[PDB]
Amino acid sequence: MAAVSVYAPPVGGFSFDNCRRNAVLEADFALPKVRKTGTTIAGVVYKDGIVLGADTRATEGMVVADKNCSKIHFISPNIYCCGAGTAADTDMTTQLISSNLELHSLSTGRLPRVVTANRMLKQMLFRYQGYIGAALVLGGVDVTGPHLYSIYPHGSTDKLPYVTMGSGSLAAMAVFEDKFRPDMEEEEAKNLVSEAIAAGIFNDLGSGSNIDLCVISKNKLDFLRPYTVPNKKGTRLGRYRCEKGTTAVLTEKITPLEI
Amino acid sequence: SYDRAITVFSPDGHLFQVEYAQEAVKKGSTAVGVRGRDIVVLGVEKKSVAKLQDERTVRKICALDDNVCMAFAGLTADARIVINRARVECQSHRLTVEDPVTVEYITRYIASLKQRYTQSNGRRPFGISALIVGFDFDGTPRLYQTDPSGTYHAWKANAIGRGAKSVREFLEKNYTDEAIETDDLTIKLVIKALLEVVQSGGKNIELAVMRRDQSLKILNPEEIEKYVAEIEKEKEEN
Amino acid sequence: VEKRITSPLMEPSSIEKIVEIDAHIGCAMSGLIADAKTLIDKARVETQNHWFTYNETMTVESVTQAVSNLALQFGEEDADPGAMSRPFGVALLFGG
Amino acid sequence: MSRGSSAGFDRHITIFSPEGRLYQVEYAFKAINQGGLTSVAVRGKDCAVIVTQKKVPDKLLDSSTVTHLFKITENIGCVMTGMTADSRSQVQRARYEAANWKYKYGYEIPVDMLCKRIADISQVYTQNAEMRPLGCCMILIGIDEEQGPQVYKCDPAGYYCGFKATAAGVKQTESTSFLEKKVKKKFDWTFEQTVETAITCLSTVLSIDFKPSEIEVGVVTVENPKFRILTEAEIDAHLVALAER
Amino acid sequence: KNELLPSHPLELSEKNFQLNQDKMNFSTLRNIQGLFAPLKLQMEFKAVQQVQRLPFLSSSNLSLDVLRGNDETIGFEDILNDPSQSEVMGEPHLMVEYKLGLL
Amino acid sequence: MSIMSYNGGAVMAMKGKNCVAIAADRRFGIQAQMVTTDFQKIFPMGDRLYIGLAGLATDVQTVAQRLKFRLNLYELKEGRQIKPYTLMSMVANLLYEKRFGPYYTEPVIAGLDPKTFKPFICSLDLIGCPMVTDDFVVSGTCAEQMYGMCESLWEPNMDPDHLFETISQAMLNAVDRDAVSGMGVIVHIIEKDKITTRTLKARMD
Amino acid sequence: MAERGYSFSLTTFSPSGKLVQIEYALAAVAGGAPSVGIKAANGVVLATEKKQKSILYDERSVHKVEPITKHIGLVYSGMGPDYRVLVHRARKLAQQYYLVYQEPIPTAQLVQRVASVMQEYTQSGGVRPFGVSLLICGWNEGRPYLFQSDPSGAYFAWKATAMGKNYVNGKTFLEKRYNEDLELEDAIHTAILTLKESFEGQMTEDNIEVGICNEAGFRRLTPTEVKDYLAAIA
Amino acid sequence: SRRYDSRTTIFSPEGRLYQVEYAMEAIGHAGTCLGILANDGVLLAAERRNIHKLLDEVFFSEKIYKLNEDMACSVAGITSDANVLTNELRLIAQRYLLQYQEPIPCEQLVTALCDIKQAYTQFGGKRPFGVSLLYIGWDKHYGFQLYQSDPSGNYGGWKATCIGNNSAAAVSMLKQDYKEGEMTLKSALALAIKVLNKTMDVSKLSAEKVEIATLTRENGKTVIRVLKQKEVEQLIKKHEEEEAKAEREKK
Amino acid sequence: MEYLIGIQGPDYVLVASDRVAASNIVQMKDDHDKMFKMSEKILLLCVGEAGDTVQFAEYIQKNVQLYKMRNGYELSPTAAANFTRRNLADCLRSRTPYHVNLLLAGYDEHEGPALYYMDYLAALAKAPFAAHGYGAFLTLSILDRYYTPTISRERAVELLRKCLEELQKRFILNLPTFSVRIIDKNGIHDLDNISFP
Amino acid sequence: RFSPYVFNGGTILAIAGEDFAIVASDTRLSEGFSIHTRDSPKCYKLTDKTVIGCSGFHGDCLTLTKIIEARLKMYKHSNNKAMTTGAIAAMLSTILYSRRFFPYYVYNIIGGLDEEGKGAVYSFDPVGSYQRDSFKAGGSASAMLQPLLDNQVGFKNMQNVEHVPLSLDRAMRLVKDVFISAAERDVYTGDALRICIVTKEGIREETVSLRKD
Repeated sequence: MAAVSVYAPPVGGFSFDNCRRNAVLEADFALPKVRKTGTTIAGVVYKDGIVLGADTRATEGMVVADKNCSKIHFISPNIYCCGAGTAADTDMTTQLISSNLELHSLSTGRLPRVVTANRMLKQMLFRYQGYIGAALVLGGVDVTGPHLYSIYPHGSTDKLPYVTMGSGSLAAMAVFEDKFRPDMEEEEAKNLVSEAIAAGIFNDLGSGSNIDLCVISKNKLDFLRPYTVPNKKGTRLGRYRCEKGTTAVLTEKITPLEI
Repeated sequence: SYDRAITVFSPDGHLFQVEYAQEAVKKGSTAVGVRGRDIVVLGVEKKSVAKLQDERTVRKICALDDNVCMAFAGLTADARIVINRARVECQSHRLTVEDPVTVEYITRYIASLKQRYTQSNGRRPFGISALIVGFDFDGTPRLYQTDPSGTYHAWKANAIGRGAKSVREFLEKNYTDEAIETDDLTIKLVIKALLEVVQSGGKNIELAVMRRDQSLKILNPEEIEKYVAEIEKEKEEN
Repeated sequence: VEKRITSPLMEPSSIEKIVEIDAHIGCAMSGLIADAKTLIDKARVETQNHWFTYNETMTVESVTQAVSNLALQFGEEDADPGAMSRPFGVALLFGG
Repeated sequence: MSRGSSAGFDRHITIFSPEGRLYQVEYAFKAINQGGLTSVAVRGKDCAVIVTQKKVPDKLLDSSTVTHLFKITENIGCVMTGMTADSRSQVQRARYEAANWKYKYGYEIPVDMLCKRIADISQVYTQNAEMRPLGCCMILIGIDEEQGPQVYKCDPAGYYCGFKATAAGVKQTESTSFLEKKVKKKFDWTFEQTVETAITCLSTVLSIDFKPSEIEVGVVTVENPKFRILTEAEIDAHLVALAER
Repeated sequence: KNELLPSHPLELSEKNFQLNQDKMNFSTLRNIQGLFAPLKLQMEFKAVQQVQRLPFLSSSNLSLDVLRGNDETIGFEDILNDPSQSEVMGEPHLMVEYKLGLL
Repeated sequence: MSIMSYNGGAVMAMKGKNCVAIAADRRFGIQAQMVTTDFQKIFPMGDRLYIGLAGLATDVQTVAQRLKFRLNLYELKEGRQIKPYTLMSMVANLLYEKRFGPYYTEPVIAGLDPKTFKPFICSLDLIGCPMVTDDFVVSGTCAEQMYGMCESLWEPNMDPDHLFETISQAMLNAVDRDAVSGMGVIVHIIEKDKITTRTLKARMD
Repeated sequence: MAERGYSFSLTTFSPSGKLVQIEYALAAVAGGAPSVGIKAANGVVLATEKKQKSILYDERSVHKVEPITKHIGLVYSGMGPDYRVLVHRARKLAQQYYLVYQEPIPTAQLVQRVASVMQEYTQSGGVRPFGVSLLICGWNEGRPYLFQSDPSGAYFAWKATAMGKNYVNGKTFLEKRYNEDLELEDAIHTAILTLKESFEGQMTEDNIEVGICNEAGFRRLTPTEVKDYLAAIA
Repeated sequence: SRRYDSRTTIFSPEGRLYQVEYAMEAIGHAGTCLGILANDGVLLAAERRNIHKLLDEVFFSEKIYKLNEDMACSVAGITSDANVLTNELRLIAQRYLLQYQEPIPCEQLVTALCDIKQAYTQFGGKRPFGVSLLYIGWDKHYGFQLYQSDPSGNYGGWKATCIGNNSAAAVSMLKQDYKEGEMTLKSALALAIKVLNKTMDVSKLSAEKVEIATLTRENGKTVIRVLKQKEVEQLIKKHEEEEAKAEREKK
Repeated sequence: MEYLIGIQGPDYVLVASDRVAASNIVQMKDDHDKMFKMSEKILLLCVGEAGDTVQFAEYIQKNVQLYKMRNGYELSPTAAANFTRRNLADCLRSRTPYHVNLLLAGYDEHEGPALYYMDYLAALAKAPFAAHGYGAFLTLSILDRYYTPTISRERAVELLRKCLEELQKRFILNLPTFSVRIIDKNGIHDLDNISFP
Repeated sequence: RFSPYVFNGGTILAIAGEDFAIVASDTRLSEGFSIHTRDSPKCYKLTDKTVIGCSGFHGDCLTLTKIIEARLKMYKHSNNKAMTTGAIAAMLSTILYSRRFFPYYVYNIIGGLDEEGKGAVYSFDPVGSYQRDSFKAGGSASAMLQPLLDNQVGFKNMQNVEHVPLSLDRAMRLVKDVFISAAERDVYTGDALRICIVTKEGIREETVSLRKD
């Protein structure tokens, strides 16, 4: 147990009693970075439902950390979200809202509504005053029809036929403005989203790798993780296959493990 | 009724629940402690020599600090709680004041804790009587006795628990300055008192010895039996 | 006051019933000893606080008034901390 | 409880009976009966209707203020039977819960969820010792987007079931039997048909022919989802139609 | 002490998040409903919290959650750090006395 | 200077054929001054499961101890060995519990599935961002060098001994180009039959 | 030995050492609607009877068999509102476990947490024990699970059991009928027969509620499927 | 008495807490739980109690509970109170490990749980924990130990003790057939089997009515394993053979 | 500013520290002992920021003494080091950081001698020898040069003397007197103070 | 930004005597480069044997005076007697140190008769430290006023001089002269001079006009 003089019961919730260390360390000299994902996420509203798109590159600083990252997060069987900004923040936000929506659906016994998820997300983000960096594109097809939202970290949302988020969002949105039609077909919407994601990939340093797609409609949910693979590694010319004995060791400890 | 609530005063003016805690103390095994010149010794009569039991885990004499000891008679769990609190307070005092804890200070703290638990009717009083004995900063021997009510008194020699009255009469009859002068005399006095408490004696004797500038040490059954043999030989000589 | 010495072994000096509140104030107790101890501690703390705040000795009447204000909080303190659930069982004679 | 838990099995809400029954909940039901009125709610395929007898005791009493038909939100209305003050408190709590649901979830609360929340609060009441169950009964009506008309009655014990034809009050058993007989004979259940069924059920169980001022009728239809209180003239017209046929 | 000064501007807000939410709900009820609703909810919360495990044991607070409307809502508060897995537990009697207001 | 560079550190994990490997440096030092050449950055979180933490040494130790606390409680409650994915989730939750002031460490988890014996490697961010890649995961003050070596050397389906050779070469060449990392490298090769722990010879400069 | 004062209080132990209020809660459970749970090799079935007082009851309004998560369901005998509150708590606990560990909560752990809640409610003085026992079903690690959480908080893992009215007779019937390697779609018939033993009248699709759990997950049988099973077994 | 036994905090005129005594009676109502200390190791042999045919045993320990790597415990009393107490035991042990990075000594954990129970018995409005626990563990200070806890909050180190049903007879039998110092793990198992066979008068043990867990030290690591049903059957068969041989010799 | 030093031998741990307590440019105290007696076998060499040193050292000392009183046996040196690291880290993360540099030395009847290094960030590290303060820079090189795992007690004292002479030769601050103590299986023995008049 | 303190000027001065305690101050309330009002005495009488002068931030001065009056009433209610000058000084020191980290921007000088009938002057700093002196000047022109008080009342730097006891008329003339000089050289002083003479008979208030800006 603890050692002497513990009076208050444990306090559940976030633990912020750690920033004095940060201040002291910064004063001593000059903070490490976290994966910002360098994202390009886009979505459109076509005739039958919603098509979401994302890239699969996660960047820590200016070095590619993950070459295959799933940025289209599951919120409900009919609702999906795309994350941009701080990776962990978007992941935790989407997971928490997904669990809350699952509880809501279990209590109600009916499919959740996109407006409910949007309201929860924006309310929580506003509560945290934008300290949680969650650039989100929320899309789904509830009983009221397809809906697409763009939720900013500070807690502002907007319902639009097509939205883009992330550092490469401008290229994708330019592609949309150039080649957007009201009431598109499924194939046309998929092609438009793929072109937007590809433009963001090839024009933004932070974006790259593969293309993710998620087709949401009142009939089916089509999650396409390896939808396209524009960029790939080149063939290795020389072989640097290290042979046994190349590396010199000092100590040997073989520990058998029982099966 | 008047005897059920701790806070309720009886028409005569008694807090009968405190007296019932005192009765619970009386139900406990006898604990005897005397004071001598640069020698303080404690003794507790074991209720029964239960076989297949580790004697270390059921000891009645403990050391609150390197210069203070304590023996109890009553509910064992309450005694353990009070002992832990007293040790914590002793260390806190040694921290804040930097000086070794006086027997008066820790006795006052224990009495205050017991009285505070007697305050409210939600909390029941600690059903233990403690014999806090030790040396002060200057090395003056000190013996004290607390009660569940929260009243502490200094004693030259005291006995608590079952058969406390008879042992107290024994000590009063057989307390002399010569006995206090010799440490072996005080030890023999405690052995005789406890043997009066329990006829069997022998293995049932749980005696602890503390001397000037020396930490608490518990005499092994060998030494206790040696002292019992000395007492028996002295009695036979008469 | 009279010391009730149950047995000769008990130290007569240990049975303290007249104490020193301040250099110019004394108190004699009669009743429950521990309640007396609490009231005496309150009186001493009040006198020292008065000396600290006003750089003067506290009047005997003022000390008695403060101790009385402490000695009436049975079901009327209206304070979360554990107060005097039962009335104090000691009567004091603040002679100073 | 601050005062203290009662001794007898039926003297406290928390402690159980040897069978395991909670007598305080049953006494709350007896209080609902003590309310003195009877409320009948009928569910159709086009609208939901709630009918309760309005008894203005004294002429000095303002009949406008005497009403047991309260609206929780713009689309959900309720009729309360039992203690007046307890019914008002439950109405206020339901209004607050519906408003909070609308604020937090972005869409109007369903009737079933409203009664589920109310029944959860009622269960909390029946579990702890400090509080007591409310001596009143809540019957909620409203048109769901997909399920159509919905009627839910919402009791002190914490039972939130939904019904095709709800009854509550002194004559609950007889009204329930009459409504079961009517339901067994499946009619078209049109709006006026449901209103006639409710009014005639109440008249049959009370053995009295109501005038326009002796009852208050609240309706909610698929075409008009807003909770509407029938004007006394409309109630009189319905009564005249009943009398003619 | 310097501990009174928050280390993070958001720390003070989220540390009392439940208290602030209850205060806001009371303020809204009292603005709209009246004095009866906040007082009623305060008594209800006091009654439910009065009955629970002792401080050194983690309580469920099921009735409190139902009354506060959090019985079907999960936030970072519930998941990130578990009050059950305290990792720091004081003396039982000390914690009880602290809650009682004695210390 | 960066907080990670205050104590240095470099941890690498690689995947082979039915086997996984994890390696780390053994240097502990305040800024530029070295203190010990035996600091442990890899901690066992199960029989076929290890976690390697790189970054501030005190934060590394605190995270390892708290993770062991949670792991022991979890295994006692469930009565089964934890899965690598479950360990990753636990680490992510632990790190996100201190989101606004973070634990200055980027753990990497390498181990085999207790039931399927399937290799599993992952890396965590400052605030607990899961990242599972089949090739390799690196973390430390020499992330760029480790990335380059791993990309140039890693091959699919590596033989355990040659997987050890590859990871050892990558770690040695990465730390030899980093000032605040090195002074020996420890390599753990985890296989279903056994686990081999090896200490390499490296420049003590 | 009247022991009336001991029976009134919950925290007060009887001289013999029995918690009488817990026994009264168990009696309340025994007075509830019968519910039968059978753990077959292929899966586990939770069948109960929903005694509808009148035909004017909306079957879709309430459900005695409720899902906790995608793979865990439960049924109850006793007090309805207590069952609903416990269902909400179980769902919240399962979602908390999923968020923390990113893994579906094992059935055993959920049962332990629910039992801890029941113990917390039956320990402190001021409230009453939940007069309801939950028959919790699940499927973890390719294995069916069946648990019964009593009001006191003691949970037992059963292969087949019945609660509510005539639960002793139901348990005897299950002992006579239950088989070690019994599969699903036959344990359903066994549960239907047990309900028949415990049912007074004719059992229709709306008079009973059946929920099954298998590798796919927990699923409450639709009234049509219940009607086909009833026709098949009679 | 019908008085002084309501609030769990009323001292009787003789100074008795009747509620604690009633909790001990509840313990006596529980199943037989036995623990024997031997130089080679310490073991716990407990009656499974529930033997219903339809009952399933999905856990490896029906009533044995492993607290940490170096400790284990057994329960005889209220099941849910026992579950919460075991959870608290594990929490305290892991807290000690976190703070000191060393396994908690057995006495420390027993003292912590007994302090919790005594606190529950001290403050009114809380029902005392009606659970008695037997602890087996190994530490670096006193080696193998066996401890027994009570609802009151009092523990004690024993070499062979029993709690639950027929506790007095089991204790007497242990006193009769315990050799302090010369007791080995195999002889300890034989003695436990004899004590269980005599105490449980329903019938001869079938290895499903009892559950035996042995704690030993192998290669410097504490090994806590539950004896398999076949091993318990073999031990019961050996005990029956010994009894039959003794009866035949008696003539 | 304040110098600590510790050398661990096969069956002993030799530790020493300067006796200078200076405020501004004046040495207020020239016989300031920086060694805190954790127990009969453990010492805590603590230097750092004015009040943090004494407060933290005494807090940990009272905690160790409380453990001894409650349990009857002393904490192992490893356990004491881990407890100190835990408390230091908890305080550092909180709103009242303790800027104290620690050097824990102790002997265990089972594990043997043990020297533990700890910085103000609470990063524990067991080392055969270690030092704190600005003199550590000048002295760690000598320790590396002349340290042997099987170093005798007298040779350890000689190496300590070499380190102190280097401090006098090169270190700007004057540290005439150093308090030297050793921890054996028989307990903590105070050796003659090394002085440089 | 927001500055909780502003300097409103004002000069206070107290002179102690055998049977008198003069407490004098100016009536110039000036913030910035403007004059708020020409009638605002800085000396407030607490009891019949104590007068306190407050200079500096006007809001803090008003709040402190009100708090002192409330505490005097509380003391009278509790101890059933009027607080003595030394007791008032100690209480004021405690009050000032209570708000140590948000210090009162008030220069406090307490002047009045003690229990022996002798003039007692207590000088205070914003933090709270105080001591008993025979004469003191506070406020904006304290530095200007103090040297002449030392020269005349203290007879400092005066070789071969007669240490005549300070009479009342001489004290009044000295006060008038020093305040005239302050008005001449200090822009924060002028308008009028409120003189409160605390004697065993009571408190006498005298107003002397000073030259306006």
